[PDB]
Amino acid sequence: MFMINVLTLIIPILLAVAFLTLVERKVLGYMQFRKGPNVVGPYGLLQPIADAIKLFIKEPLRPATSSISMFILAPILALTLALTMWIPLPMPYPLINMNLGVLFMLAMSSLAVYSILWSGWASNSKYALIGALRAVAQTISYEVTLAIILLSVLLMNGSFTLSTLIITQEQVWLIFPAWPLAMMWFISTLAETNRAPFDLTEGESELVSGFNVEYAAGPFALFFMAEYANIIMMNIFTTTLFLGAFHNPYMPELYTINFTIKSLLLSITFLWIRASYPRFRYDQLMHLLWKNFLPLTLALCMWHVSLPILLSSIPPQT
Amino acid sequence: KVKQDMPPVGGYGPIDYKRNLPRRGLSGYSMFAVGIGALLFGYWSMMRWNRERRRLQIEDFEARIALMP
Ligand SMILES: CCCCCCCCCCCCCCCCCC(=O)OC[C@H](COP(=O)(O)OCCN)OC(=O)CCCCCCCCCCCCCCCCC
Repeated sequence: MFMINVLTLIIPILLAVAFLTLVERKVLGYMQFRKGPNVVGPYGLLQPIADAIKLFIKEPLRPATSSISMFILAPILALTLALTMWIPLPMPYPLINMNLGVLFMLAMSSLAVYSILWSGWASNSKYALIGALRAVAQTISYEVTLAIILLSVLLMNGSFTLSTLIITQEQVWLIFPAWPLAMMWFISTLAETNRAPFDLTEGESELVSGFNVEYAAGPFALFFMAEYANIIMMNIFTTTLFLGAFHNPYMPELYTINFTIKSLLLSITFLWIRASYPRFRYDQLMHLLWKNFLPLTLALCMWHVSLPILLSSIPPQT
Repeated sequence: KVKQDMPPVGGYGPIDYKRNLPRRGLSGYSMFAVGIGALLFGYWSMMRWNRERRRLQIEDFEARIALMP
């Protein structure tokens, strides 16, 4: 019964990754004024299976790793984190209801970078090293800021439960009480994934994803997996945190529907932002975070420490 | 015969080269006015709902404390 629950959670996020990649290719296609894949199956529904079994079957391809340990560690870690992140996300019901919750997601999201340190470490290519160190740097710098945001927007919940969030949302979406901090936290969600503008790239550039996206073949179908699945997550955790629907018990699938729709549309907006804008150069990015985001986050935060005591509504910890 | 070279009756009508990038009028500071306004709504409503939730809190603790003996 319980392993049934686990399987029903984790298999559909993988299928969700495949057909997500489909929707990505299409939305970018028409956004670019051209039809996406039609010629694999009808309408493009066989495209993932192509990508899937082929991209699995192309042979391992290079080089001496120098560490047999890490090379087969990092993918397992990246997946395992990407799969367990989905546990607390509320849904009508969490599948594990944790008192703390959201800071558990915050915590594992903080662990997610060892796959980049180790992945980029075992290349034996001294350039992919440097690239990896840098990607760790930007991911980590946006692990600073984001944490403070959750530590603010949550302060209108009154507890970490991640369930009571759906209780706060009943009257008004949390986007209204703070829009700006929600804006900064959206862009923050673009950060770690390194969607455009924040992505690094091919041609001439730091090429972190040059060997990172190149190397490890099938295990690149893994890093591929954890990256897209992690995307769908951060979209969902946005949908839960900064907005949400009314939960009518006796009919949970109603809230499940509405939740699903808004989340999917949000991810759609990721893929079309990536279409939309150019990339920042690296330093302008890092100290764009240090220049402006983090100070204004501090301001809004202290204003949310002082605010609820002003208006005399401070939230009811259960 | 006559000659089949192209040019028609003159001018092909007018053509517009010059740049055009107009029309955004919603922006004075008043954009701030509507956003900040939205905040001013959010804190109102959310204030109310947190008060209500406190009321419920006391009521629940009353359930427990009436149970205790
Ligand atoms: C060479 C490397 C070998 C290892 C490789 C490992 C790969 C995967 C690493 C990443 C995964 C880390 C997972 C950590 C899980 C932490 C769980 C946790 O903190 O849950 C919080 C929850 C709090 O419960 P609460 O809501 O307060 O109460 C319930 C109602 N009273 O708590 C509970 O409900 C209680 C749960 C207790 C269960 C025991 C937890 C044991 C954790 C062992 C971790 C081992 C791996 C360490 C990480 C390695 C990282 C490289």
